[PDB]
Amino acid sequence: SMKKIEAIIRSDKLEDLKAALVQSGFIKGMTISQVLGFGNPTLLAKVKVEIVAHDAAVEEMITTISQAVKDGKIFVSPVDEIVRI
Amino acid sequence: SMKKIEAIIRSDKLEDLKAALVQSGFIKGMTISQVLGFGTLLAKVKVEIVAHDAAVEEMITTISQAVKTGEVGDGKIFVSPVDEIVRI
Amino acid sequence: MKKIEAIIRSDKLEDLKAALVQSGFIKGMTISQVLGFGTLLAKVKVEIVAHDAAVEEMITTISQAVKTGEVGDGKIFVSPVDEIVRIR
Amino acid sequence: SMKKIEAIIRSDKLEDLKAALVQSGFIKGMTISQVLGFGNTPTLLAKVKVEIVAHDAAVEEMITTISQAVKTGEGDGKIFVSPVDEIVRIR
Amino acid sequence: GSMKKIEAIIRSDKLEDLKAALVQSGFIKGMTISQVLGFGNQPTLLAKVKVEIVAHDAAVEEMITTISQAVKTGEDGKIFVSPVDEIVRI
Amino acid sequence: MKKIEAIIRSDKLEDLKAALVQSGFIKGMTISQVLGFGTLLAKVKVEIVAHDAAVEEMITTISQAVKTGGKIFVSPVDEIVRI
Repeated sequence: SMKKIEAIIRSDKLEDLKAALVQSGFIKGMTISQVLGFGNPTLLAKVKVEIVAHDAAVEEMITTISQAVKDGKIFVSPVDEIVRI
Repeated sequence: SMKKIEAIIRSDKLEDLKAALVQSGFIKGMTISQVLGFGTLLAKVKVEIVAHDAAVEEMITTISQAVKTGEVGDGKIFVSPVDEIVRI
Repeated sequence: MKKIEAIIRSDKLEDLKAALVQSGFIKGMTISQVLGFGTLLAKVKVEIVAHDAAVEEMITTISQAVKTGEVGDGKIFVSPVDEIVRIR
Repeated sequence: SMKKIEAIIRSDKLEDLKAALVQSGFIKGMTISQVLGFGNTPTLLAKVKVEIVAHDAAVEEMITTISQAVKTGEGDGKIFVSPVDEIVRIR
Repeated sequence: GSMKKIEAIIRSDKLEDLKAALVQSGFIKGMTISQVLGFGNQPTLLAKVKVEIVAHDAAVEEMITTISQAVKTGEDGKIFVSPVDEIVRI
Repeated sequence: MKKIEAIIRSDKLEDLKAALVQSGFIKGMTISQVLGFGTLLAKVKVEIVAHDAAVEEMITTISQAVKTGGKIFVSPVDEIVRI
């Protein structure tokens, strides 16, 4: 089966994440945008990372994102189907 | 278990939402972006948060209260399953 | 209900809109611009919350409308929605 | 001479602005993006940013088209005119 | 009489500090912000904030001082000032 | 100094980036995505504040990288302060 992985990371770790995913060979699967979050309130500029991966690739992915970036969270959510167009 | 709550809202309701989420103590879990929608071209705000299943009803009602006007298109809230969350 | 997401070529934004206008499905769609990688790429991300019964036709529509000619247009994913609330 | 016309408008005015510029015959000159602004912890606003580059001659008529379409009031927005040294069209 | 546009590209992590410094100065209302991509050298990819404020010519130096102070670590980004011919309120 | 903004076809984003990488100007460049109209268009917008002596080169680099057979605005800058 497939899974959507999303990570909301500190903006300044964009490069390290990019580099980490280049190296693991999974950059092409990654979409990135920039979003607004909050602390304390306080205004935070975050980067949101989206990747749809194989169930089997999930654990490794979380590890590779976590190491690259270590503010942040990663959530995994189910996918019914993918159609590569 | 864990749920993702997403809303598409009137752009003009951003501060009311933000203030309600501050008051409710959930703000740090919320991220926002601005997206294009369609009536007709629309500039909307997309809201995202991940919450305990037990806090879902309180989040829904908090967003709706902060952002409704009497509907000529106030928006939509969707809840979706989350398998896992990792704090880095 | 389901969520339909697609990451498509930026150049295909109009052929998507028009295709979705005609099907009566445009109102459901939200669009954002995001970055992918192939190399740095500018893509469009589409998001639709749809009746389950409409999902095959929506996928078929998005595919014919965007079909790169050739290699790596992008991807359409479907994921579950527990509920949707229409805001007052 | 050429000018850049920028406007920060109410997000709910994007369609009405767009419609007026279709009518005007200028739409193709318009670029839009969505930006954050602030009101009076400050108030967080979600706004629409408008960029059009026009001939000096068309500037007054444009400020007017923009204002008409977008006013309510209490937003409504602001329009800035700035100079442009040159425009190069790529083909 | 004269108006200027003050634009700055800053490190993303300095968003709060700039916000707070502008609130204090009573200048925040004039500011729009958006998130952009920029580049560095090992090219590296950088998340940035683009700041945009239209100000009275006489407030320009203060504004530069304010942004500069709020966002420096050293180095950080840049600020640039350009002319505005007119401003109209809708 | 002058500000150069360029609104370009989205699918030319990489060609332009690597062109500026080569030229040694990449660090001055900011990119975003905007919407235009032709009809709804996803555009890429590029911003760079450049020395006046570099403007001709920049225009040439951008046009040559992006053209297929968009637009670039050059506008004045009163000053730049590096933070």
